[PDB]
Amino acid sequence: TMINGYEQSDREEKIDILNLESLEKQAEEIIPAGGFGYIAGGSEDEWTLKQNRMAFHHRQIAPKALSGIEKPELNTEIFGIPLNTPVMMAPAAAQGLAHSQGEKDTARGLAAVGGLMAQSTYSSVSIAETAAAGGDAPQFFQLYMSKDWNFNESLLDEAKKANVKAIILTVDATVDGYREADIKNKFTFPLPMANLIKFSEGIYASAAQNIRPEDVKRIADYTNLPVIVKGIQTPEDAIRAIDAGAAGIYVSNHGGRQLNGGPASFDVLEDIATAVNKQVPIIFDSGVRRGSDVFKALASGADLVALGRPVIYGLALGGAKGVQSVFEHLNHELEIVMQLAGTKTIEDVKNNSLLNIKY
Amino acid sequence: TMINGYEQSDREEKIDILNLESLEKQAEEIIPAGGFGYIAGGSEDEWTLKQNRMAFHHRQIAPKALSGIEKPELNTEIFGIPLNTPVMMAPAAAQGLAHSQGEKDTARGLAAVGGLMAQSTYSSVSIAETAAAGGDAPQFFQLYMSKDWNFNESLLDEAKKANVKAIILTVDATVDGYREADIKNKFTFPLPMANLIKFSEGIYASAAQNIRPEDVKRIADYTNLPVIVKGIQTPEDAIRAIDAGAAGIYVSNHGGRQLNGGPASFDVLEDIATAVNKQVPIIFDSGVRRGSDVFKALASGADLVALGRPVIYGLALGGAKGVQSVFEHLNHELEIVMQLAGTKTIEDVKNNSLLNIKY
Amino acid sequence: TMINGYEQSDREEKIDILNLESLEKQAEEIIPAGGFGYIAGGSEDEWTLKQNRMAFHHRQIAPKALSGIEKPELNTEIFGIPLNTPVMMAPAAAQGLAHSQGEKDTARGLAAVGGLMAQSTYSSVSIAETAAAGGDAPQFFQLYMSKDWNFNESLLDEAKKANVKAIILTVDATVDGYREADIKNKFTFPLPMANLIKFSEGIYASAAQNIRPEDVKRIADYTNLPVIVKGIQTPEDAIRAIDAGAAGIYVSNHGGRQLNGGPASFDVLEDIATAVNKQVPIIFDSGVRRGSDVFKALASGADLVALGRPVIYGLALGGAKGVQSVFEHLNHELEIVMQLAGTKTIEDVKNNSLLNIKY
Amino acid sequence: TMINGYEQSDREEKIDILNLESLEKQAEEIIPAGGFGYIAGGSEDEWTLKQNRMAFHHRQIAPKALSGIEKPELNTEIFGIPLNTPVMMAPAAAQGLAHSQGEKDTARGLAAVGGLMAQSTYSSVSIAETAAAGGDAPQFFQLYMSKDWNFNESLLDEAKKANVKAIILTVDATVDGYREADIKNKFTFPLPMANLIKFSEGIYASAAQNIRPEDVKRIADYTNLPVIVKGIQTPEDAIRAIDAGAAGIYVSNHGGRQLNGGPASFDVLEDIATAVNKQVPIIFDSGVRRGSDVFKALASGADLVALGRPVIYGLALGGAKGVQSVFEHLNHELEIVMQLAGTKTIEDVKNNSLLNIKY
Ligand SMILES: Cc1cc2nc3c(=O)[nH]c(=O)nc-3n(C[C@H](O)[C@H](O)[C@H](O)COP(=O)(O)O)c2cc1C
Ligand SMILES: Cc1cc2nc3c(=O)[nH]c(=O)nc-3n(C[C@H](O)[C@H](O)[C@H](O)COP(=O)(O)O)c2cc1C
Ligand SMILES: Cc1cc2nc3c(=O)[nH]c(=O)nc-3n(C[C@H](O)[C@H](O)[C@H](O)COP(=O)(O)O)c2cc1C
Ligand SMILES: Cc1cc2nc3c(=O)[nH]c(=O)nc-3n(C[C@H](O)[C@H](O)[C@H](O)COP(=O)(O)O)c2cc1C
Repeated sequence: TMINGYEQSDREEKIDILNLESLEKQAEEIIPAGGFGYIAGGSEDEWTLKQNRMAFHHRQIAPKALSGIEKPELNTEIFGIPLNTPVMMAPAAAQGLAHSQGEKDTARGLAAVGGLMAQSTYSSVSIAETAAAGGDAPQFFQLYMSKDWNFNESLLDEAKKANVKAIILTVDATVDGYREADIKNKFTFPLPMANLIKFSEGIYASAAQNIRPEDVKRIADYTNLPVIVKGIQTPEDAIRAIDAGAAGIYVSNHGGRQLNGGPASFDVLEDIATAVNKQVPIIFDSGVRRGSDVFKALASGADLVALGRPVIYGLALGGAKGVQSVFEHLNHELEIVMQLAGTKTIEDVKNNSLLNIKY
Repeated sequence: TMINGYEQSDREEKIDILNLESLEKQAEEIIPAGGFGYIAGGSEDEWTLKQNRMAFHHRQIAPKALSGIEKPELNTEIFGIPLNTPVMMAPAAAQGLAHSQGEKDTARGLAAVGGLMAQSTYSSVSIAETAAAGGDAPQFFQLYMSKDWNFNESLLDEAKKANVKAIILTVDATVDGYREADIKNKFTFPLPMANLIKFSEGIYASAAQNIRPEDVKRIADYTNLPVIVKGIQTPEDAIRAIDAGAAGIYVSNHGGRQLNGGPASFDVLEDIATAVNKQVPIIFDSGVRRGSDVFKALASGADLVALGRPVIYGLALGGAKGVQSVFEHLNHELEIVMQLAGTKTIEDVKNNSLLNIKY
Repeated sequence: TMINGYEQSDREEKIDILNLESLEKQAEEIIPAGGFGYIAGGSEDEWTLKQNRMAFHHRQIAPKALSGIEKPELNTEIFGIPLNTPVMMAPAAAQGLAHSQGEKDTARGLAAVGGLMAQSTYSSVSIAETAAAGGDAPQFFQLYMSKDWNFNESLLDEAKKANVKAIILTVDATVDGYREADIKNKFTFPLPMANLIKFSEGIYASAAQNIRPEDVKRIADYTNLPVIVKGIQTPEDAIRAIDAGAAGIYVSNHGGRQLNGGPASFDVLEDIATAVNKQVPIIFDSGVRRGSDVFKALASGADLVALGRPVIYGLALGGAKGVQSVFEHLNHELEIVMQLAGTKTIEDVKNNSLLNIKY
Repeated sequence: TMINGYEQSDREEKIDILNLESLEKQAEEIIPAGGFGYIAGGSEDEWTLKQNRMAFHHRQIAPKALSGIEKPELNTEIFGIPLNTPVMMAPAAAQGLAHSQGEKDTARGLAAVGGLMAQSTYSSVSIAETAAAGGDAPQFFQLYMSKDWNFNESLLDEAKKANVKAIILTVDATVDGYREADIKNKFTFPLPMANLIKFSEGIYASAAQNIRPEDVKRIADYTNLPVIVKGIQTPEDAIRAIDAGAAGIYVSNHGGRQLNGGPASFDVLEDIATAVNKQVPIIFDSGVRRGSDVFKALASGADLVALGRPVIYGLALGGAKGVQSVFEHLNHELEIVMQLAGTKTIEDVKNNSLLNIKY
């Protein structure tokens, strides 16, 4: 399939996954060079991108002897919504760069593993189509605010009509990071932005760079849904968001694509969780690839753990069944760790105390 | 020699050893690719495998000036049993992957250097044959528990009949780690499991994933032998094992094959030893390759130091005499360190205070 | 253009800059080998050169959520002089090695972005020509003291006549560092030193190796301009300079060209700033290449941030417009960071608290 | 020149030295493979060899602003003996491996720069010839003790007759380290041991492995010379040596050739110096190659700084004039650092306070 001379994947098949990191070298044979650069890249020298991986080495999981547990269970809840896994899809623009079906194959994959999907404002496919593809699989919607509230109120209405269970407000992207891969490729989006086209019938730069605490109160009061602030990297900011009416905190550095020279996401998670003190659920992302990565995030104060790039690569390699493969593989790796660590349930993982030796 | 199309080594000869690490590149020319992958591999990205080596850099041995010692002695005891060396063979499944004689050549090698051998439940050769090959060389037996106690009680009987002096209960392998090399090779064991075949006349997944402290009391009461819990990586768990009736603690992370993202074995040894406070002997393994590695383990709270992979490589390269070469080489390296450090006996090494500079 | 068989650049054009580090590999295709070695090199094994880059990893910038700022402003002042950017040109000898126009194209570049230029005593072009090229763009003059005060007083007079707004006294170069690249190239300056030729009508070794605190008082009293001591790497020395009559402190290790085995410039900045306690403005250089580098310097106690090598490379690649490109690129990168960090103005960046996690 | 089929260097010429590290790659083109391996090698995996270099990164030299010093002076004294440099020749066996003249060209080199030479028991050339070649240049003699005191007393007599000013007792080599290069090369010394041949007319294994504190008292009482214990790596051992009658402490790990897994020599220097509290002079070696290395050793508690390998390489490349070149080059690098650091004399370097940032 082509769209303005860009080759999109049409694959639909389970994929043999060695691990999630190795999906990147595999996806690069099939995703056009400019789109691939767009997905894999981070900002400046990609130091924060690299540290997002390294930082998991900063804590260690104790093997547990004589636990008396078998057959660990991945099931959990958020805002009373049941999930089969604590692993979820992070909001990710322009999945049409990977596959002709784009976000619809993502939604089907997530529905297949009973996991949570976050839709992006900057989707290749509209809110209604993506929610329709997912059936009754729970979805969140991620809003990029306009200076224009007529636009904000229209997308929130479309989201409410689609039965989304929460709004993610993304606040760490008021401007694009300096992304060298997009500059080298002279990359321009070859396909359209469904939700923007639709507003237009009744990029980062109408968006709003100026975002205040009153804007969280306002979205909460309009939607009457739980609102989650995404991009938090400090305790003070988690407190400030809860004070303004947030129902959750999404600890993220946008996969190292924004403020390069900021810390690895993992390294600020426990501090934020200590400040939040279980007042609201916490979602965590940026650098998650192995079962041990997920275990450590849950043990450090996360309730849910989101991936971005590994899923987009799986979407290119296998469409809906590709996405499914990604979540099944990470679930497998996480089950192994939970057994060896003596954590029966996801609540046991959160109560687990990590070692802090310096390597 | 062949067995279901798998080439086994028939070599029997002393081997020139530069060092134990270099045995891996040498063994790979002769062990079939899938078996080699099975032996060399660790779990996930093998970070814990790598750290098992690195962690020895975390403490340093003081050269001692004017010690007034010569001709250091490697002799020691466990449970009143005399050994010529504190270096022992860790329990290791399926030595038939390296050599037609498998565990029998291992047993002969260990008998030749007056060292202790641990037999594995998942041996290529039965308990009785392995004990027969070793003559009067002391051996331990390593049990993988079944949900079925009729099976546990049969292997413990076979072990008692073979004059084993202790039981090792291995508790860190209730499920296989995620081992990428076995997945890449599509590796299936080409040869049988002697002790299982024998039960069947009157893999990790009858075994028992649920292991409790009462199961240590039970094995001790049945066998009336000392029981050693293997896979301990925390002080709390060493205490919990002693409380349940363990006669020893085997500090091990299974050579980095299980819970990847757990600490290097060496890094938790001194803490465990401080908690144990010489109430019971301690065995230590995972990453041991040089004389200084052994010295540091003994100085940090070990009574015995076990190897796995370096011996299996030596078995492939030289059978019984190959195994012997491995233990003679490590003994040489350890004698040098003991002389330069001013430790006359193995008890002097345990009383040695290591430096803790950060490199 | 040639001068004693040395090829000089004549280019005049905007340059596409991926980033400032990548200018070095680009400049090397066009600057003759010996001149290139002179510019890129540091002293001994260049460990201090390398650490000047690494040390920026020692602190991290917090992304700020819900800042309520847009359109950050780069404007600032020193000694009441308005600048469009806190990024300035460090004093740098012999720009004729890069371009036929030398320091004149530098001056024009800096005037184009409304930034501050420091002239060097060891210029290819005289004080008067360089100041003439810059028009009304503010410039400082960097003095290398002679044992002969008749020479000092002549250059300070030439500087005063050119309307320079301050004197930089450089005290970290009483002897050349051991620079291996100059030894390998057998490098001899192929072009003359304008300000020295001019004195001679009415290298490091008349200069003065013995520099005292009375020499700062003396230059201040003669010129009646603010005097800034450059090369400070300790709090005690910043205090000693202020005590002797310095109006500013220039934290610098001369781009790792002098005392190899001394600390990275960044690593002593906050200590010096704590001791100085805003008594005088602070200029910072050595290893600055990205927006995050500049943000971190300002946040750690700098008022201005100077570059050397990246500008010289830009001068070779594009003359006046090349230099301009360098400052526009670093300004862009700095604007992005300021937006994501929630710092509206340059005073907000100085009030920003950096994270101190260990990587 | 040949000796039992081994090619020896006959060169006599000043050598162009980029730096001391680069002498190793240059010497390897001319020294036969087995001899080269003997000189360059360390023990086990050479980790301690590597750290001897790395550890100099653990402290940093402050550039000093406004010092008011010029023309730094390298002159010093030990036991009232004047030297032109604090850089000295460490005792080094078998210099005949590098050059037909062996230790005689070393002695002439050291006499040319007014530096101190240590002779080795295991010299290619006798005590009397080496002392004769050096003229009135001060020399020390390094004793390897025999179980036989008739041998000890004969070499000490030969040393006293040669006007040596002190005895070094080397105590860190009671057995050879495990040196892999000598094992790979099947290396056997192709030339004789002059001082042993001479005893025989009226390797490490008659020597004495058992060395006590009474043996220091005994050598001091017999020779009536100052006795220096070499190989000290702990404060306790420096105290124990002073208690037994040592007149100096030689902090050394034998260039990383002995106890691999022991600390870098530099890392224990300040502790030893704090314990010694200037009761006796301290000599320091193992990993010294740059001016900054020497400055840091002096600043950390050394009185003299010895080299081994860099001199042996220089002896191969240029004989007497080669050795001279090595000491002149390191003197140059040290003069530069002393000027930039504001240390006029060698006593000023010892009073210098190093920075301790972690890199
Ligand atoms: C190609 C791509 C598009 C993205 N689009 C969005 C987006 O529209 N909204 C958003 O809030 N975050 C976006 N992100 C950030 C992700 O939500 C998430 O924080 C990140 O991808 C997690 O890091 P990982 O890719 O290493 O797992 C995007 C990330 C990628 C790689
Ligand atoms: C090929 C192989 C088979 C093993 N089989 C067993 C086993 O059957 N039982 C057990 O308790 N440990 C087993 N182990 C773990 C070892 O007992 C030991 O902890 C490990 O090999 C030590 O690390 P090293 O190989 O670096 O020395 C095995 C290890 C290897 C490499
Ligand atoms: C080629 C070159 C010439 C220099 N000339 C001078 C000079 O004449 N006076 C001076 O005070 N500093 C001089 N410096 C040091 C710079 O002022 C500045 O401290 C340094 O270049 C900053 O490090 P950077 O090049 O990594 O940004 C020079 C540096 C270079 C690379
Ligand atoms: C080839 C060689 C021979 C040596 N011979 C002796 C010796 O006979 N006696 C001794 O006390 N130390 C000996 N050493 C150790 C040196 O005295 C010194 O501690 C070491 O070479 C310093 O480290 P460096 O080579 O990195 O500078 C020798 C070292 C080398 C490399």
